[PDB]
Amino acid sequence: NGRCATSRYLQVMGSIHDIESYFALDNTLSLNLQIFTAHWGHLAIILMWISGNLYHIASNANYSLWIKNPIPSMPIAHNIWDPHFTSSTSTPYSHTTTAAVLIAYSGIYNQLYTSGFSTVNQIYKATFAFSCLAVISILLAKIHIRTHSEVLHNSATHASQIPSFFQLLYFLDVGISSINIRLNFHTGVLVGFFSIAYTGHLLDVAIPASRAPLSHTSLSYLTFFGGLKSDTASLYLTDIAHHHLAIGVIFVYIGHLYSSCSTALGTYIRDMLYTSAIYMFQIKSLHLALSLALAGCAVLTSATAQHIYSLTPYFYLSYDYVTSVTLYVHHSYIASFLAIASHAHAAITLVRDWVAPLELESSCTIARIHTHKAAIISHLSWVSLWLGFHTLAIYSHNDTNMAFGSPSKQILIEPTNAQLIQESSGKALYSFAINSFGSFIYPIGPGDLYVHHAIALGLHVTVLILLKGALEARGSKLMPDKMEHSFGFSCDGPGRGGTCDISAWDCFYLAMFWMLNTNAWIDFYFHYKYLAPRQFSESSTYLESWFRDYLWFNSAPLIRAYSALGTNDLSVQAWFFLLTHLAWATGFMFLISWRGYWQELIDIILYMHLKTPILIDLWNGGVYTPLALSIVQARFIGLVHFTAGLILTYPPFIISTTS
Amino acid sequence: SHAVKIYDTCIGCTLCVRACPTDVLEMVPATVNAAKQVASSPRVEDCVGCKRCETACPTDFLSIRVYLQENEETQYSLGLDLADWS
Amino acid sequence: EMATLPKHMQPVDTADYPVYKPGPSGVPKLPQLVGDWGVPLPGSYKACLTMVGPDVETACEVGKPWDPLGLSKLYDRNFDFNGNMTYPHVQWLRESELKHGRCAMLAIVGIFAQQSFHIDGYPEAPWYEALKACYDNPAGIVGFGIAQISAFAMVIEGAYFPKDSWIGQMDREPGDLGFDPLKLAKDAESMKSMQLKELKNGRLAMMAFMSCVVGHYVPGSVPGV
Amino acid sequence: PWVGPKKGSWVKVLRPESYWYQTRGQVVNVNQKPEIKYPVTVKFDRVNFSNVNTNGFALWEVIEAPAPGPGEV
Amino acid sequence: NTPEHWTIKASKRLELCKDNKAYKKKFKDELYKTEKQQKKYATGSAVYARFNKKIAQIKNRQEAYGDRLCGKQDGNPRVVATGEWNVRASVMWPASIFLYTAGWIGWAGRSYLIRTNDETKELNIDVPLALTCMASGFSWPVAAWQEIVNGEMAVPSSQIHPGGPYTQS
Amino acid sequence: YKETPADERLFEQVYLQYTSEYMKGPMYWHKDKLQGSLPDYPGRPMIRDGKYTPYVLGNLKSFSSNELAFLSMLFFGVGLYGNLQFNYYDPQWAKVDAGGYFNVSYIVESLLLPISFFMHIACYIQKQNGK
Ligand code: CLA
Ligand code: CLA
Ligand code: CLA
Ligand SMILES: CCCCCCCCCCCCCCCCCC(=O)OC[C@H](CO[C@@H]1O[C@H](CO)[C@H](O)[C@H](O)[C@H]1O)OC(=O)CCCCCCCCCCCCCCCCC
Ligand SMILES: CC1=C(C#C/C(C)=C/C=C/C(C)=C/C=C/C=C(C)/C=C/C=C(C)/C=C/[C@@]23O[C@]2(C)C[C@@H](O)CC3(C)C)C(C)(C)C[C@H](O)C1
Ligand code: SF4
Ligand code: SF4
Repeated sequence: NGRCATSRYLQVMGSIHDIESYFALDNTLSLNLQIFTAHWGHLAIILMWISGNLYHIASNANYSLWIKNPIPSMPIAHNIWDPHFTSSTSTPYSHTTTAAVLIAYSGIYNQLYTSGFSTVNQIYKATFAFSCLAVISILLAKIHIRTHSEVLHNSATHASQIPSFFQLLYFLDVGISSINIRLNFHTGVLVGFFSIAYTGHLLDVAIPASRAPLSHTSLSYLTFFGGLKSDTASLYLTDIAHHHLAIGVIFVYIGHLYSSCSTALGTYIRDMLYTSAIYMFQIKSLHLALSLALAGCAVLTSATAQHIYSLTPYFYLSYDYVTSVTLYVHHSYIASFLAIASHAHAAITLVRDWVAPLELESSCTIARIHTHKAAIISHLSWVSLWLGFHTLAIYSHNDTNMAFGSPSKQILIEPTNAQLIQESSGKALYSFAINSFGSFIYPIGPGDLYVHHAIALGLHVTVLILLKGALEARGSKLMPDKMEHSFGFSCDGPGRGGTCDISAWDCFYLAMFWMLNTNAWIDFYFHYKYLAPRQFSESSTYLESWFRDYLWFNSAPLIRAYSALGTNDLSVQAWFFLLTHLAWATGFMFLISWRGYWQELIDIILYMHLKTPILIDLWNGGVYTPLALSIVQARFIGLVHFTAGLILTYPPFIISTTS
Repeated sequence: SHAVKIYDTCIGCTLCVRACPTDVLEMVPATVNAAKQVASSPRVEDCVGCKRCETACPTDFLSIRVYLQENEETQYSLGLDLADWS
Repeated sequence: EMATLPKHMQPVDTADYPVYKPGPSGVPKLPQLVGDWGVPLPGSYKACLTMVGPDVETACEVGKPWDPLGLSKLYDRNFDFNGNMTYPHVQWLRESELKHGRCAMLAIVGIFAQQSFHIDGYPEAPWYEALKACYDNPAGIVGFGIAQISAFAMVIEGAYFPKDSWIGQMDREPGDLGFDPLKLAKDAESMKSMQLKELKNGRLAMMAFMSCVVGHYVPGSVPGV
Repeated sequence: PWVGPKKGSWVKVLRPESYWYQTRGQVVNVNQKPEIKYPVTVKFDRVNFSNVNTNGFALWEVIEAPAPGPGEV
Repeated sequence: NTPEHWTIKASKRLELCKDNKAYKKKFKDELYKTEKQQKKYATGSAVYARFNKKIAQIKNRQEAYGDRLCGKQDGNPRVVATGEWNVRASVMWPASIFLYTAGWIGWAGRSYLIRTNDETKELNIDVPLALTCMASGFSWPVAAWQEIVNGEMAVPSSQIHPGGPYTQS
Repeated sequence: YKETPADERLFEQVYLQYTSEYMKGPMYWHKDKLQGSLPDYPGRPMIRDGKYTPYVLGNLKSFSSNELAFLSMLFFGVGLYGNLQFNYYDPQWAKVDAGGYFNVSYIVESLLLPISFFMHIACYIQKQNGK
């Protein structure tokens, strides 16, 4: 199609991986095969990422020196080869005659060290092997493409005599879309047997590497101590091995649940769902499966974010002031993204996958939810309003009283429920000890109570927006016929009072801001309590403490990184602090100023180009005629700028303050 | 191009036709309603997607619907002036 | 005059198909195990009016039950609240009332007789800690005895579960477990008089047991305790 | 004869996409012509988003209901 | 480990304010700041008298708050939210009175709306009826429970708009 | 003769009813009618007349209600005994910490409690089905 504008690129890039929207993707067979191949390529990318990390650790870094003195030493991420740096004098990242290096804040050093890596040769062998695994993944993608092509050819060449041969149309993608066998093998082999295999790895490599004296592998390597070994300040490796052994056994047992290879054994998921409380749903729906997987991944990512910090599993990881914060924040952000992703894909499932029954029929869980979506949304709004009103009001009361200089006048509600739960947990742990757990129990005060209620507000409002989008995706009082329109469309016009941000994609756009806010609140809470436990406990009850003792006070090293006096190793962090501020501010433009103004401006610019003497005779403007970004395109671009600035301006701050 | 559809709830008041900026719509004889006429959309290729017909529709929910199709944008639906795709 | 609307032209009202009932398709809902939850109907207050129990103590008579808070009408109200039978029928309320009356009638005399007498082999403790002591020190005969008591209670409860009484569609009369070994009351008049007497004594025992517990756990709340 | 509801009587709207779905309006008039798909005319005291007070419904989209009470829509 | 410890009074993270060194130090510092600010102005000044009043207010506040619990580390009075009524700085009394007042406001309002049932009355308030409803809203707990029980509070969901259509008609 | 809106609606209703019956029938083939999709697996109807069938119990559909009840009660008793003995009345944590092995009886026994629960729901289902 030669007739095109510059919006062509953005329209394509917004759905490059929306395989269901592809032209000439006739059937679910094509859809599933394309998705499988994309998955293989994704695994190849992950393996190449692992191989690159390992290679750079081996070559550009100091793993061998670090493992000798892990406590004061700092791992190297990779060298800096940037021509723009000053050549007259040494940079802050060099030893005045040495290649510039970057410190590593990913904990991969601790990971390798407690896995059992002793020499750079082992890291090199791993780099090589993971590259080979990437090759294997790509070749498997090719193999499966060929096998599925060979089945289509067969079905074309051979036909059942009876007219029911068309029934085979449904079973061509059975290997990719079968649920019982996939569940059995995933939960039994990919999870349980993988855990058992890692137990074997620990017993064979990690335990001997950690233990100075040689001792034959035996049940003595399996223990149920708890807490952190004093020397490494981490969970006993012997306990990790038992842990994984136990989980592996349990999940290997659970992996015989469904009928996978024969119909003589196992039960059916259709049958469980039919007989259970949830009536039934489109288990075949790829969007629904993606939503469930994303929800599970989000909860697991949050769990690891909390537990890696609480119970240190890696040698000397706790000693690394910066790496702990970086890991927690990283996995918290990933978890938030995965949660909002699950919600967005549930909305998409409702839009284009769910087969709604007739209105009066109420047989499925989704229909039952749609019956009282109004009640759900109203109650969620009530909870959000209560939390916001009271949290903000108590914080403002404390703010005003502190500003007037009377801390005694502050409202300080003791967290009695959380303290009782914590005391019960401590009682259980003390009983176990009589038969250390660091950071699993924390002082907990009224400031913690207020911050927890703020985080609850954030979660409730995010879920409010996402649930409203999902439950109004098919229809709404303002736009009853929303099923016909795509998942994301600009608007419905200025009629009916105006219909800005009326689509389910627009609800996601809105919930993205909240996710970022609630995640920022969580990260600020963790970082403040981590940096200054005592000051946080005493002063975190009013917002001026957050604005002064946390942001303004700890912002000094970052902004002072590079100045008229000189530069230090945080100069890069200071430049990325400002670059990300600028990106956020740019996102404000696409978020505030909308398309008509920019289309008219583009028209004027195009007029100028067409009136320019030399340029007109070469460039007509007919092909890829410039245009202003569409409404949805600009919404997304502004959201991307906002998200990039917000997310990327934090790591510089945390590194500066914790380093 | 966009898709302009008309449903039998139409009462033939002609407000959509009068609000059309590029004359996409026209009233046609019918027996479904008392006015004995229903708006049609023969020239949907000229529809720009302004939803002024939708704004002017009286019925409880619109008897005329404009579905936007950004993938099938043409110069007529984009209102191109400085550049020509013809 | 009205022109008879044909069936195809007849509107299908939404109120005729509540959530608790199968829709126009007519497919039965998922089977329920605790009971066969049939289509509930509003009859709680009428059943309460018909039921025995009110006699001049609160200045009331049969057909005029004592219910200042109207907890018996909440079953009828749940039809307007959700369409989900969240609040129990007066049948379930009477079943629970009779169960509590019998349990408390046993419990009060049990408290007094535990204060007075005792059984060898069982731990010595007050009425407010005897069960906890037995649970904590199962040895000799207390473990077997408490196992017997728990098994008997669970078997009786399972055998005489008030099926569908939550909806009021219970086949048997509330509290009519059939336990009449001596056949003391058989006639309808005698049955009604004895039902009223049992309800009165059970209410008195419930109040006495609550007074005992509250007086013990708040020393000055009740004079006797 | 009168095919639809009586003039002036209250009818509950059963059109799911209607702004007044499941709420009641007053039958302004009914078209007796058999060729009218949506003869009944119902007016409501609550204007919809387009500030429209009345609408036309088919005989199967309206059922007879009592007049709204205090605090009822 | 004991039922006695259920009370917030018997907690290891709190102490009586009159016996809290941090609380005493904070108040002593507030008093010192107020006195230092007062010393700037002349002795017989109206501002001097106002500062004397403020110092008296601070001392009375210290005396009143001495009974309340406060954390050992910071020594700021705490608000008990367990549900214990007979405890200083209990949340139940303010909670109960606010709930009564808020229900009063809501009931009054709902009653005006039910009685009027007209946008014209909503815009131009019928002040007599509004005042009557405001006065009548004092029995809102009993009135609301009675209406809930008798079915005059909530209407069946089939009588109100459910929302947008999620399926084909 | 003129086909009025009422006549068109009548045609629509008759078409809907008849063709819906046809689609339910075996003459219409759709991807949603495969095994594992909406329809029950052949020969194993889980729910009939709004009541669980014996097939919901899988391999226990041939067990009588009486023996199912006995098995559920026995499993409940044994599992509860094992759980209480393991947790409170015969703790094993101290012995294991000393170095001894668990009482293998308690671990295998304790699994019977959830098995007992599901065996009761199966006993009720079988009894409710007249078996
Ligand atoms: C062309 C672009 C493209 C690309 C690059 C990918 C990439 C991916 N897709 Mg795919 N996908 C695509 C298009 C694409 N997809 C399209 C168009 C569709 C149709 C909607 C899908 C539908 C789809 C589904 C349905 C799924 C994927 C998944 C994946 C992953 C593949 C395997 C992998 O490496 O996982 C690496 C992942 C891990 C190492 C993490 C494993 C842990 C999982 C994710 C969570 C398990 C939770 C469990 C169910 C519950 C725990 C309970 C507990 C809390 C108690 C990867 C992120 C899978 C995935 O992981 O989704 C999140 C998946 O389930 N995709
Ligand atoms: C920091 C935030 C930010 C930024 C960067 C801009 C930028 C711009 N706005 Mg503004 N704008 C903002 C916020 C911002 N806006 C907000 C929040 C709103 C909403 C109220 C608006 C609303 C708005 C309107 C309505 C208009 C503008 C206009 C403009 C343009 C001014 C002229 C110009 O481009 O000269 C300066 C350009 C820059 C400073 C951009 C950065 C250039 C850097 C320093 C050099 C680049 C180096 C190198 C080549 C980069 C290569 C990178 C690559 C290799 C990866 C410019 C694109 C006007 C316009 O377009 O006029 C023509 C205009 O009409 N803005
Ligand atoms: C979550 C609860 C649950 C429920 C309600 C059911 C229900 C059912 N399963 Mg079972 N099943 C479960 C879990 C469950 N299963 C699990 C976890 C697995 C994996 C091991 C299986 C694997 C499985 C298969 C392969 C088959 C069934 C079948 C059945 C049916 C007959 C059950 C029977 O006869 O049990 C009574 C039998 C026993 C109690 C003996 C079980 C003994 C083995 C070793 C399993 C016990 C493992 C234990 C719980 C975990 C050990 C953990 C470790 C730490 C020691 C019935 C529908 C059969 C059927 O008809 O399917 C259509 C069938 O073919 N199930
Ligand atoms: C770096 C760390 C910090 C930052 C983290 C990243 C930022 C946060 C993520 C953004 C938040 C939203 C994420 C959701 C994504 C899907 C949304 C979507 O498709 O809707 C985006 C929508 C999709 O498009 C719409 O689709 C609708 C159908 O649903 C209709 O057809 C609409 O008309 C159509 O506009 O809008 C767009 O088309 C957006 C325009 C996209 C333009 C991008 C072109 C430039 C790309 C350069 C960057 C390279 C890209 C590869 C990245 C490499 C990474 C390895
Ligand atoms: C709290 C308190 C006080 C009090 C009090 C009050 C008012 C207490 C009241 C107590 C009350 C009212 C106690 C009734 C008991 C009834 C029993 C045990 C009946 C059993 C009956 C049984 C076990 C069986 C009966 C059968 O008929 C059945 C069912 C069927 C027949 O075939 C067979 C037989 C005949 C066997 C003080 C002292 C005033 C002050 C102080 O502060 C403490
Ligand atoms: S063009 Fe923009 S402002 Fe106008 S209705 Fe659409 S989204 Fe709203
Ligand atoms: S959207 Fe605008 S141009 Fe298109 S038919 Fe409607 S009124 Fe005419």
